[PDB]
Amino acid sequence: WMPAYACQRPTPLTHHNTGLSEALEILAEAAGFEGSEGRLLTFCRAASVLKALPSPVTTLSQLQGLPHFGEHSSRVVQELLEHGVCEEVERVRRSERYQTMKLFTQIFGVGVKTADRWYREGLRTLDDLREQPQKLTQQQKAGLQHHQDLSTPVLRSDVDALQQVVEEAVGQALPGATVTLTGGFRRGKLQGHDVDFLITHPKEGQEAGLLPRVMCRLQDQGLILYHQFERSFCIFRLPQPGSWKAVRVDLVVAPVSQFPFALLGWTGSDLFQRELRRFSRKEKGLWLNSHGLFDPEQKTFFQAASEEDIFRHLGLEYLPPEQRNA
DNA sequence: CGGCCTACG
DNA sequence: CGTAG
DNA sequence: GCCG
Ligand SMILES: [Mn+2]
Ligand SMILES: [Mn+2]
Ligand SMILES: [Mn+2]
Ligand SMILES: [Mn+2]
Ligand SMILES: [Mn+2]
Ligand SMILES: [Mn+2]
Ligand SMILES: [Mn+2]
Ligand SMILES: [Mn+2]
Ligand SMILES: [Mn+2]
Ligand code: NA
Repeated sequence: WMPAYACQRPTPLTHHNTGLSEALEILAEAAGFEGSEGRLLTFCRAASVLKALPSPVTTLSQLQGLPHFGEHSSRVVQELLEHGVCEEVERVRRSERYQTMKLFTQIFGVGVKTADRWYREGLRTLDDLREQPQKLTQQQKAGLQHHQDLSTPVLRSDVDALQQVVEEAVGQALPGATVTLTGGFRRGKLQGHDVDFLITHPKEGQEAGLLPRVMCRLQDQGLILYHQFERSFCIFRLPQPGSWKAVRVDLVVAPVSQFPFALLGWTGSDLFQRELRRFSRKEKGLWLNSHGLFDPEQKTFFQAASEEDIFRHLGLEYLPPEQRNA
């Protein structure tokens, strides 16, 4: 009917229940801030079910039988339908705790546990953090230094410019190596928090050692403001007319044997991939990550040449990236 | 009861 | 701990 | 919070 796992149904980028899903996602985020990943996941799964529906929900009746809707999520929807507002959601969004945890966790290098410690210490603003720089890692220092730019949506023109300089550096580092745009932009998003790239080479093994060489070539062109291997979480100095802006870029290398798995994982959405890995293990007895798909009884890895091969093997109807917006 | 994705830096 | 989708 |  409505399948229970998000990887079993198409979720388009544009859907029909934004008001309801956004309210449930507030509660999910707040559950995360209080350290309950289980409640976070339920609220995100409920919100995702609404994104997959073909029409607006207008009456409580339409939730009957939907997976991940129980008493709490149904009451939130009921109050939004009846009153236009959910008291619990409004109390969360106006709370000092929620607003400060959101502010701090949005910083690159800061998660819930760090944000919660700072909150318990009385810190409330970005200026509070900057005044106490000894309590910051180098990663957090970079996230705070570039926070304004990193809060500006990344546009497609930015993606295209970044893809060009990444392709130039990759080609200088290793002839024949390829760059694939992944992440939300591959799912059709028009804006993003960052740009994700996946790099490989058609000859297994030639990509060994590639990422440090790419990073050196980008840094020699003055393109790198921060970096810290096979995954590089960077901040680039992106030229703009007369100036520049900082942009988060993730660069990932995989051998071609792993490419379909890495492409699938890095294309998301986050919830889609968590649900796909859960489905794989719990329903099919196979272990999925961005490196492979492992049968733990035969002790063998599935050889995939495409994302479609992975969906088949898991017994799932193929979904293109633009239907993975769970 | 107890799981909730599964990696790398 | 942080990062990722 | 929901569900296997
Ligand atoms: Mn539609
Ligand atoms: Mn409740
Ligand atoms: Mn009422
Ligand atoms: Mn991204
Ligand atoms: Mn690896
Ligand atoms: Mn990214
Ligand atoms: Mn329990
Ligand atoms: Mn993400
Ligand atoms: Mn509980
Ligand atoms: Na963060």
